[PDB]
Amino acid sequence: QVQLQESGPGLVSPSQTLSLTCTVSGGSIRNEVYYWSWIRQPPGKGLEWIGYIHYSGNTYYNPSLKSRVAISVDTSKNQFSLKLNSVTAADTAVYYCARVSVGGRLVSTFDYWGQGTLVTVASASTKGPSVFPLAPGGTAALGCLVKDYFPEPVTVSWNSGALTSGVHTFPAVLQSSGLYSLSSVVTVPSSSLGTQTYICNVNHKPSNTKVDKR
Amino acid sequence: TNLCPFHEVFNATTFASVYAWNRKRISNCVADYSVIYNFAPFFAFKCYGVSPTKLNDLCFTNVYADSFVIRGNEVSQIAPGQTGNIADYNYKLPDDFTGCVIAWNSNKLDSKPSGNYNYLYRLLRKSKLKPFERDISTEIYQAGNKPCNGVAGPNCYSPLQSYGFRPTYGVGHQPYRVVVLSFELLHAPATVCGPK
Amino acid sequence: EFMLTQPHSVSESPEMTVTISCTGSSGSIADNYVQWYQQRPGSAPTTVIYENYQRPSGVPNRFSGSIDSSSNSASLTISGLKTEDEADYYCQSYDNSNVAVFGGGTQLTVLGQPKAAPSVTLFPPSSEELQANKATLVCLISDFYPGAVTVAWKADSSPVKAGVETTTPSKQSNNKYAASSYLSLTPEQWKSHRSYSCQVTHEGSTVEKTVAPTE
Repeated sequence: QVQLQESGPGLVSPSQTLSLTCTVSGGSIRNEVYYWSWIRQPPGKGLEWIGYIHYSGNTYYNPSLKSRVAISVDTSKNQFSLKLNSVTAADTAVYYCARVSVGGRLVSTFDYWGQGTLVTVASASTKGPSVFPLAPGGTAALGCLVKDYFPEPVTVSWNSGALTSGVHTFPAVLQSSGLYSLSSVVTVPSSSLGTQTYICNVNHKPSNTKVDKR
Repeated sequence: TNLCPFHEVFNATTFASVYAWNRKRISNCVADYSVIYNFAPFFAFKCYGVSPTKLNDLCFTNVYADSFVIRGNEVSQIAPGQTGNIADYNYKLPDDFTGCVIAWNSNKLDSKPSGNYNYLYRLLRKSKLKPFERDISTEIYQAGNKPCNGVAGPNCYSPLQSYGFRPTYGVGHQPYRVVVLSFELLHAPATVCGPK
Repeated sequence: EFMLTQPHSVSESPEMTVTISCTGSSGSIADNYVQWYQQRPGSAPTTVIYENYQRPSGVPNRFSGSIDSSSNSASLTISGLKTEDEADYYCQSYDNSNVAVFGGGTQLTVLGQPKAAPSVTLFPPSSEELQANKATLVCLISDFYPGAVTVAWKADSSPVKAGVETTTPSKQSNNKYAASSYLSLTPEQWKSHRSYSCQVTHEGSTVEKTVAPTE
């Protein structure tokens, strides 16, 4: 099917150029849907349209962001990139890329969206995260503690996507030191305390760090 | 030896309508067709009688550049042997046509938020247009047996109809600038040859 | 500009009729199509109604849209509200200059949801963290409907008001909330106490753990 996925630096220093690349699978940037848009959404706020680009170089940007937004199309790789120069503190948002249908009478139908990525705009000494195991009725519960990570996007998928039953990802908190902390526990039966190794898997994309621990 | 003004034909700011399409005669210059590819990916680049890969190697007698803006759903009508409103009443290509039909989207230049009524087309007429025939008539066309005498009666309509051309329209309704290059391939003389 | 305006929040009992307003501050809402997208907490928006009267495959018949040109506004009526429909809804239109404009979002709340009880759980510090001369208690809260849950700690002889980070409760995938409390302290202070108790203050009742640092 048609799937879109965002990519790019998860953290950009202030006053720099925010660059994100959206890779489209199952459909090229061609006569298919004629439009490919970018939509951002700050945490706790509504959607905000950035702009869409046509395969013939036609660009339509937001009036409030006309000076900074610059979108480019690369049909050879089926990827269209967004360049947002001169970033500010209010630019922290989850940037989505979605196709827009133009085959009808008028423009409509934001049909397929992407998963989005949270790109922060703060230069806060981006160190790496750390993991800590949590020691453990017919069922039990235990997990792994994650601390000292500035970029919010983190994944704690257990067993590379296996044993998803009872898995809960509690929201992170902003500590006084400026770092976040994550705690993800999985509900497991008490009979399986001796088998089914609880190897918790973490993946920090902005720092390319993958750690595993029981 | 000098470069032909193909760029000046393509990059024209104000294009003519399909019922009054402009005509430019290219002669006494180096026909370097490589400058055409400097624009955005075209919606239609169909060539007839010649190959688009080796246009710079052939030599042509007369090179006519026809420029007109049409609707996106009507781009397929500009081709040898088609039939439609634009093909019959606005622009008729001959059956033995030799050239390329170059069309690209121009929604950012030829559209306006409040509508762009500068471009018009002929809705109906008495008979079909001959190949390469231009009709700039604006007299009221009569449809019934009774004479209209130049008024908009019950069965009297204007010959021309205006395009909408709003940017929010679909891809089939957006404006498309079409450049039809007519090539008289070395019939009697050899005048306009490519880069050698 | 074509800034659409939506109500900030709306609530109604289930199986009833709920209408979401979408008013245009300028221009005309009839000149361009109006689309409605459903964005659940922690997910990507999904098209619900497009072309103002068309519904794609897979969307239940509970969603239907209409246009009111007499008031230059649109409305999204919901027939038979249920729990799975509690999400954010944005009405989207287009300005005459090819500018796509989204609404402010309407927070739908299912009032007919029953009460819930929090699931308090506490985990002791890890061996590596204790070897690193540090400690951080992790008290987890989940499965509570009212978002007014506060945290508290005890030292079995006096309350604890040290460095404690409390997570802001947010909606889960199942219309419920979750919370967490992190208490960091030195391992000496952790071992020099009889017992700690993460006191979770719910509406009326309270649940604690009373975990002793003795192994």
